[PDB]
Formats: sequence, C-alpha cells, structure tokens
Amino acid sequence: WTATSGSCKGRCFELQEVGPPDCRCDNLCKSYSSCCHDFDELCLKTARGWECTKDRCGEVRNEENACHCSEDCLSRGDCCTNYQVVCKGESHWVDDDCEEIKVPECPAGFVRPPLIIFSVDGFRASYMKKGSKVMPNIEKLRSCGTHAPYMRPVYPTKTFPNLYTLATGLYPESHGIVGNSMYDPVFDASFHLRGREKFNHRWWGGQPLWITATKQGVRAGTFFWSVSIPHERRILTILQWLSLPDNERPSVYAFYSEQPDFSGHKYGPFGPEMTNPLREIDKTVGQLMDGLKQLRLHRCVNVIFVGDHGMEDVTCDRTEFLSNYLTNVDDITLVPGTLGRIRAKSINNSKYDPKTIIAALTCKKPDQHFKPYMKQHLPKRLHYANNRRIEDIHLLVDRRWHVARKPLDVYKKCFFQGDHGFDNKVNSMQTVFVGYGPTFKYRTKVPPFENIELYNVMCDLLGLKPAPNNGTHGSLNHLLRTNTFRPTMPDEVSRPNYPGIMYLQSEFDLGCTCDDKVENKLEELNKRLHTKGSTKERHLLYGRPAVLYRTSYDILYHTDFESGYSEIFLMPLWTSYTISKQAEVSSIPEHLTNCVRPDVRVSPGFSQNCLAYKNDKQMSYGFLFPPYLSSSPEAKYDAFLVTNMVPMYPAFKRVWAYFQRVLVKKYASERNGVNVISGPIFDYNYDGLRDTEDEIKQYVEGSSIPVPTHYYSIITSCLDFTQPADKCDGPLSVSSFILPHRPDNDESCNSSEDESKWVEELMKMHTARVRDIEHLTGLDFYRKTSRSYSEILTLKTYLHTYESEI
Ligand SMILES: *[C@@H]1O[C@H](CO)[C@@H](O[C@@H]2O[C@H](CO)[C@@H](O[C@@H]3O[C@H](CO[C@H]4O[C@H](CO)[C@@H](O)[C@H](O[C@H]5O[C@H](CO)[C@@H](O)[C@H](O)[C@@H]5O[C@H]5O[C@H](CO)[C@@H](O)[C@H](O)[C@@H]5O)[C@@H]4O)[C@@H](O)[C@H](O[C@H]4O[C@H](CO)[C@@H](O)[C@H](O)[C@@H]4O[C@H]4O[C@H](CO)[C@@H](O)[C@H](O)[C@@H]4O)[C@@H]3O)[C@H](O)[C@H]2NC(C)=O)[C@H](O)[C@H]1NC(C)=O
Ligand SMILES: [Ca+2]
Ligand SMILES: [Cl-]
Ligand SMILES: [K+]
Ligand code: NA
Ligand code: NA
Ligand SMILES: [Zn+2]
Repeated sequence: WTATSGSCKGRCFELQEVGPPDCRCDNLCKSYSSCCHDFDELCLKTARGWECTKDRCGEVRNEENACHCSEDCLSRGDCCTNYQVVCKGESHWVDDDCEEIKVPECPAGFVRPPLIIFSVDGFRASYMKKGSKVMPNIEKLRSCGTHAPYMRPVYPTKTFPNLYTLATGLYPESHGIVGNSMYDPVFDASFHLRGREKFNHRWWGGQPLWITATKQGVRAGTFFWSVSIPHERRILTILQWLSLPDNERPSVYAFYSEQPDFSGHKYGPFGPEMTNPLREIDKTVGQLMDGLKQLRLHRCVNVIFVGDHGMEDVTCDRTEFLSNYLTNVDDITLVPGTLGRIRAKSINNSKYDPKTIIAALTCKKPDQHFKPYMKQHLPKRLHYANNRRIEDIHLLVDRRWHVARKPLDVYKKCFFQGDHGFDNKVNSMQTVFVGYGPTFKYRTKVPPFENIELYNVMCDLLGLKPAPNNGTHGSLNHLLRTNTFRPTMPDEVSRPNYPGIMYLQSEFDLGCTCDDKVENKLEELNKRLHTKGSTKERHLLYGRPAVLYRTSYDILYHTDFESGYSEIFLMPLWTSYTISKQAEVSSIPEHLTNCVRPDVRVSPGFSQNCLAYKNDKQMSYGFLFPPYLSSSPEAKYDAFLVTNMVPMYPAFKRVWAYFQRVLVKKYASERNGVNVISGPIFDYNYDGLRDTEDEIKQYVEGSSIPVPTHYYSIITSCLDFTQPADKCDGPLSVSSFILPHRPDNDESCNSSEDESKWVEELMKMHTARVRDIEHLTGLDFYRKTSRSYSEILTLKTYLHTYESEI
C-alpha cells in the first residue's frame, strides 16, 4: 500500500527515498508505482518543450513551463539548456575550440570536481567511428578528452550484469547479477527483467559507487531513472541538482539512456534506422554540456561517457533448438538466447543426469552453433562459475546465434534483428569509454581495458577508498592527469630455499629409470656454475615471481631454465625459460623416451615417483621446461629431472606437446625471442583463487601428487620487436593462457585431426591476463623490470583476444 494523497510540492526529484506507505517523489517512484498524486503535474512538466526561442527571451516566469527563458532562470537553476545560446548570444559547447583543462575551473563552494556518468545502453564500440558524422558532441568529448578504441564488458554481455559491474568493480559471479534472468536455489526465488523481485536488495551484492560515496561522506545523485521520464527531464534534473547549496549538492551523478540498445534489438547494430537514435543521444550530450557551460561547470566537471555492451546481428532463423539434440527436453529448464543455462525442471526427478545431457549436446552437428560446458570448464577469463545462481550446465553460443528449447518458444513467446550477451571477447560486444574533464588527460588515446577497472578510477575521481573489487588499482593511472593511485608491490610472504647437492642417487626409490649412465675439469666446472645460477639472468628476465602465501619451496637453477619447486605440491609453482629467435628445436632421443631422473638437490620424500604414474592407468606425465628446446644434448638431461615433471592426462599431453614442440618456437621467431613462465593451477572450487592443499579433489593414484585443474603459460617479449626478448630496453608485450587440464578433448570437435588443426584454436579460447594467473597461483610476476609499476599493472591486465580489427 502507498498513501498517494501526499504531495510532491517542493519535493520534485528529492534525493532521499522516503519509506512506505508515504508517497514518493524521487526519480524511481514510477517504477515502484508509488509517486504522489501530483508527481506528473509538478515534476514532469512539458509545456512549451525543451528549447528557448527568440520570443521567449526575458519572458515573465511561468512555473508551468518545462524549462525557463526568463531573466531569473540562471539563479533558479532551471533555464532550458540552450538559453544562453538563444537569448544571450552564447555559442553551443560543441562549437567551441577545445582547450586543455589543466586545472579544475570551478565556482566558489565546490570542494571537488563533480563526476557525471553518462551511460548508454547497447553502444557498440564501432559506433564511435561509424557514426562520427552524426555525433559531433560525443566526437568532441572523444577527441579532446581521454578515450579507448573500445572497452571490454563482462560476461554475459547483458545489461544488468554490466551496469552493476560498472557500479561495483566486481565480476557478475561476485556481485550476483549473473544474467538478465536468474533463479536462486537458496532463496527459492526468481529474478526477472519485468516484475518486483528484482527490487529486493538480496540480489545485489558488493558495494556500488553511490553507497561507497555516501559511506565516506560524498553525496550522490540517484543513478537510476524510471523509463517514462524523458531524457530532457533527466538532464534538467541533474543540472538543477548542481545548483543546490554546497551542503546539499551531490558530487556524483549518472544519466542513463536506453538507446541505442532499444532500436538495435529491432533493426540490428547497423540498420539504417540506427542513425536517428545516435543523433538523439548526441543531442542529449549537447544539452548536458550546454547546461554545464551555463553553470560555469564545463571546465570543472569530469564526464564519463560509457556503454554497457555492444550489439550483434541476430535473427529468429539463426536459432539452435535443444529439441533437435535431447530426447528428454521436457525434463529441463533452459535460460535461452545468446547464452544457455540448463538445470533440472524438477528437483524431485532422480532420472535427471547432467552428464548424459552434456554428451547429447557435444559435437553432434557439423556446424553446431553452441558448445556445452560444465561451468567450471568455461574459459577462466570469463570468471563465470562461483555463484549458486549460475547453473552447472552452460552453453556458449556462437555470435549471431540463439539457443532455444523448442521451436514453439521462438514464435509463441521475425521480430528482432539484434542481440547481445555473447562471449565478452567478441568484437561486436565491445563498447565505449571516453573521459573528459580536469582530472582526465587531454587528447589522449589509451589501450582497450575492461569495465571492471572503472570503479577504482571513479573512486579516485571522488577521493574515495574503493571497496574490495576485481579491478587492479593503478592499472588505469595512465588515463589520469592527477589523482593517480600509487600502489606498492605486495610483500613476498615465503622466501625460497636454495638447495645444493644433498642426496645420493641410491637414496631414491621412485621407480624411475634413465639411460644417463653414459659418461674433465673443463666442463664439470661449467655445469657447477649452471646449477648455481650462472645463466639465471638469461632465463629469469623480470625477477623471480614472489610467493604471496605461506609455503615451503626451493629455487632450482639449470642451464636452460629456472624453477620454484614446491615441497608441498611436489612440483614447480613456476618454471621460467627464454627461447631466442635463433633457438633450435630437437627431438627427445630414443634412449631417453621414458627417462626420469632423481634430483639430488631435493629429498626423495619431497619428490614425485614414477611408480604412481605406472599404477595410475588414467594419468601420465609431462614436463614444464620442454626437452625439445634444450640448448645442447648434455643440457637436455636437466629436462628429465623428476622436479620438472607434472601430472598430465594423455589427452592433455597432445595439447601440451604441440604447444612446446611447435608453438613456443613459432612465437620466438614471430616475436624475436620469448620468455616463458609455465606452471600448474589448482582451482577445484572454481573461485578463481589458488586452492590450499586441503581443497585438492584429485591425486595421482596411490600418491600425494595433486592433479592440476589447469596449466598456465605467460609469454613475454619486447614490444619493440626489433629488440630481442633478453635485451629489451622499453615496454613489454605479453600473451598468456590458462589451459584446462582435461582427460578428454571433447571441447575440441576437431581433435581427432592433427594438433595443427585444433590446438592453437583451443589455446586462443583460453587466453588469459597475467592477473588471472596471479589470482589462481598466489604468485606476483614482473617484480624486477625497468618499467614503472603502473605500466606493469596495465601489462598484467592485458588480454590478447585474437579477434580481427574493430
Ligand atoms: C573479486 O573481488 C571480490 C571482492 O574482493 C572477491 O570476493 C571476495 O572473496 C573472499 C574470499 O572468497 C570473500 O571473503 C569471505 O567473506 C565471508 C563473508 O562474506 C560476507 O561479507 C562480505 C563483506 O561485506 C560480503 O561482500 C559477502 O557478499 C557475498 O555474499 C552475499 C550473500 O551470500 C552476496 O550478496 C554477494 O554477492 C557476495 O557473494 C559472493 O561471494 C560469496 C562468498 O562470500 C560467494 O559464496 C558467492 O558465490 C558470491 O561470489 C558476504 O555477505 C567470510 O565469512 C569468509 O570467511 C570464511 O571462509 C574462510 C575459508 O577460506 C575462513 O577463513 C573463515 O573462517 C570463514 O570460514 C567459515 O565459513 C566457511 C564457508 O561457509 C566454512 O567452510 C568454514 O568452516 C567456516 O565456518 C571469507 O573471508 C569475500 O566475501 C568476497 N567478496 C565478494 C563481494 O564477493 C573475489 O574473490 C574476486 N575474484 C577474483 C577472481 O579475484
Ligand atoms: Ca580455488
Ligand atoms: Cl541471462
Ligand atoms: K599412467
Ligand atoms: Na624410464
Ligand atoms: Na574432440
Ligand atoms: Zn539489449
């Protein structure tokens, strides 16, 4: 119940939301069906439209008008945005030359530059170039301010997950808005786009910017607007709030536009009908900037123009139906569209089997336009698993396609020509970022970045301490003229041991054998040096990784590679090696095929053993430093040390062997040398974070050798590829991956073919940021470079996407 008999008199767009059953006058009252009876009359005035005209100049104030052209309007803060242009001979903001804003130029009483967020739904990154002719205001913001060629949204590339990621700095799995539609099994409640359940606070986790601001004494405008409030009224409301007394005035504001998403769904991303929505958004930007200029705030406010996701061409005919795959289609519930989520229709049905469902959906049709995954097997870059609202079974849908349960769902729900929600690496899903104001840089282009990073920057812009989030604070310092955040490197927690030769061969009873007993102070002195780290500067280019948790580990040096060997996990946490452009690939000699050698620096009790591999019929082994890339026949023996061995399913060995034998050399030739750091990852609870020992669900049979869920590699070279990786004087270039350690290659439909037809494709799908690997391993990389820490943070957030040019 709401007693709507109260009044909005002097309360229009009030900032504090009044509690029930008292009627509301705020910008969300319509959405709650709770506005006072006179809200439309008083707060949504439309008379005479939105623009001053010559004959309205100096008019007698008529309070009925939507906006004013009278002489008193500036002090009242309610002129039409074009007032000074029409009535006072001023120019529109867009017609002014841009001039660097070196310092905030603010009216007296302003304690900080306000921040205005202008968010646009469905604003695809390529609109900045493709629509440039019809968006002069936005184009001026872009060229005069700081801009990225694009900004990467989060997965799924849906509206609510992205807007709330923007607001919180969190992945959807952490903030809890994991789709536009959700079922929470603990609440036993459903979240929908239409309805009232979505208003319950329990869905919305983390701490959004408006709450962070309020808790730290920075006043915030209300970010959300009821659909029926016209854009012109939203702008006028913001401008009116900016005229409040200092003690009452917010420092942070948001405008939201439902366009171009609304039209993009109907007409496709580049439908000829899309020009008008783009023109109209630009006009709104013009109104804001003209309004700011009138208030003498155009060189004081920081403005962020930001989108949530792009838009792809998608039509009804491009729909895959689960009824063409499953016999039992009525025993499931599907969340459909540009992603699929499957669960049992009834929790009381004991015939339901996720294993048989996945199999029935796996590589069944030649051109199949979706791929099934257990959520924990999704690419780690998506960070889409650690939430009870995310169903165990997920369908990654090809761009341009839908998945639905049955054909009747599609014609009894073509209408639409556009949609979004696909993998967040997809070019059509990319969106926009422009920052303009005293705190942003002048005429500066910055590399693409992820929207999870913005919360930290918005906190910086407002002098706020950010709540704990998934951004890497400092990684976007290069966007800013001032207010940069200067982080310190995390402290190493565990110092390594440096073991020398401490064990005789015969102390080892590992069931390993090697044909290495085929035997000089000239070379014996030399190998002693190598074991003491004489080549470490070549193979460890950026310092040793820091171990940021409590553990027991050894640094092991070799001619060709260096490792940090965990006595706890019985394998390296990391293995580092450099391969020059000139390096040659060799084979594993016949006599060494099954060679495994005890490491006399490491105790039998802290070593793996070959017998466990013999006994475990499912599990084989591989090596982290590849024997194929040994610098010499004698150095090759180092590669067969038991301390370089890791457990690998035979199916995974196909992937790993191809990476190591073919791809590393290929990258070294293309990139002028590469430094490689590889290692295991253990993430059995799929939280994106390093497992402790007691979280490991699988061991090599009969042993304490834990099985990795994933294997990573970080591949670094010089950004200026005229310089070799090991002699680089400037910025670095990186690509990384986190490959799932799976007992089959079911993910790769073409895996029965030669590795050259499918392995690199798989690796590209599992591309990763160094930062993702840091979370998953508790390691901190690039500790010793000649580069600024902020630059290194940006490098650590880089994702190599393998898409063509935007
Ligand atoms: C991205 O950034 C985020 C933010 O930094 C990272 O997420 C953090 O990770 C931490 C470690 O996983 C986690 O810390 C835990 O906090 C527990 C208290 O959590 C509540 O309070 C916080 C603070 O206000 C709040 O943010 C939380 O909000 C979550 O839950 C609510 C409702 O459930 C949701 O609305 C909200 O969306 C959010 O959900 C997300 O996180 C939860 C986990 O909290 C997931 O379950 C969801 O799926 C979703 O992703 C909470 O309201 C605290 O109790 C924990 O301490 C326990 O666990 C450790 C064991 O390791 C132990 O030391 C403690 O003693 C204690 O153990 C006891 O409980 C165990 C479990 O029941 C039990 O097994 C034991 O026997 C003990 O009884 C823990 O410290 C932190 O909450 C989240 N924060 C957020 C916002 O998600 C994230 O990791 C980053 N991602 C990457 C890839 O880097
Ligand atoms: Ca984990
Ligand atoms: Cl969804
Ligand atoms: K085996
Ligand atoms: Na052997
Ligand atoms: Na396969
Ligand atoms: Zn949409």
